[PDB]
Amino acid sequence: LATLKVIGVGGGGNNAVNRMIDHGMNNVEFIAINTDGQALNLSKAESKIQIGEKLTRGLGAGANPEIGKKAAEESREQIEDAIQGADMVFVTSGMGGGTGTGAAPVVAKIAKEMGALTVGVVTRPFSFEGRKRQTQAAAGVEAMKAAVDTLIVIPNDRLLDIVDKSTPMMEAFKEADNVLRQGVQGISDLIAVGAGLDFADVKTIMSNQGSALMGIGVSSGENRAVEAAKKAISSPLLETSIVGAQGVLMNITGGESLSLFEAQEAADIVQDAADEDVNMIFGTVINPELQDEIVVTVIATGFD
Ligand SMILES: Nc1nc2c(ncn2[C@@H]2O[C@H](COP(=O)(O)OP(=O)(O)O)[C@@H](O)[C@H]2O)c(=O)[nH]1
Repeated sequence: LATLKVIGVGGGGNNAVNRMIDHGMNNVEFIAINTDGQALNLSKAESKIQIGEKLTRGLGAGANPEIGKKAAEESREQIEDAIQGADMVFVTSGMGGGTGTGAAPVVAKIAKEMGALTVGVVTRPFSFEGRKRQTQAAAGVEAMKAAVDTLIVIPNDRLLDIVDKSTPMMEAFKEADNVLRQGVQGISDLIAVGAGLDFADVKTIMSNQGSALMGIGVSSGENRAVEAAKKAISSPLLETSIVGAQGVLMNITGGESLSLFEAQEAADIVQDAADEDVNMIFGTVINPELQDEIVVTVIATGFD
């Protein structure tokens, strides 16, 4: 086994967790974290932790990371016992808020302290949200880098091209929750069901690496594997030059038709796009609910 815990920190972070529940992830345990008592109620997670009750009285962090920072420090023990037993902890949050920007780095440090492989999956706010949010988020990012083994950062502006253009600003973060689900699912599924690798290989590629890029490719057809890999390494989601990688993790999820030769033909594509001296590790995830559709996920770490 491997105990995989996903911890949502903040408003958007918890919205992502709900989205993961409704999507039907099962290899993972979900924790909700917020200084907002009301929004925490709306968490579909099995475990909810109110933080900083004596400091904020359950009313939200008012968009100041500093408040979120001590709120988590004040409730360290409750965080500590939630993270308990986890071989690996995902911290997912939106950067630029209060509870998220401030507390998530704390949640990450505690988890990494306890000896869990700690991966952060976060977003940069939209550009239109303003300079304050931007700066607050940049500080939020950097804080996380020092608190996690591996940080995945997804700018919301990079999703703006795949937003409908017929979308209210209320629904504007439904693509962020989606990618956050994919970010977590792509890795977690590799550990649980994946063949061809195992948890110890993932710890090697991911411990103390720093920033990581993620790319996803979906395809079906005669040479579906190659096309799916080709989409993943040319995905919009990353600043494209994965070539800087000193580590690559690959998830090829498919149906029962998915063969080894197909996997390899897709693994070769990714390897040719990265440094020749890259430590590549990849695995096969079987989802029988798929017939011909294949999903390739690459996480490039170790840079730089
Ligand atoms: N994934 C996701 N991100 C969000 C959502 N709402 C807001 N965000 C992003 O997260 C940032 C604010 O985080 P939020 O959770 O709302 O604030 P906090 O609870 O005080 O930490 C904003 O700048 C948004 O870019 C959401 O529902 N889902």
